Amino acid sequence: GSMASACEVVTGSPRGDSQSSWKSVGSQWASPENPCLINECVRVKEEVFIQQRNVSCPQLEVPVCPSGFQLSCKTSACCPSCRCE
Repeated sequence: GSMASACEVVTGSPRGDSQSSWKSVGSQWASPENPCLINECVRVKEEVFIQQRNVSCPQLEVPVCPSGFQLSCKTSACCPSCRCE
């Protein structure tokens, strides 16, 4: 068969600074080389591949908080995210 239950993640600079490591399906991470996107290793019946999907983040609209809050735009990944402090 030679069928995988894990994906081989190898991403890095062309110099050979790429880190190849196996992630079991169900693993998600952000694209390091590119802008930010969520690479979701999916197992579809007997097919196992990396699904290139975009990052999940909230709307840029201001969350409902009482006057006297501090709007804090702060996110870990490439997306819009502002919370009320």
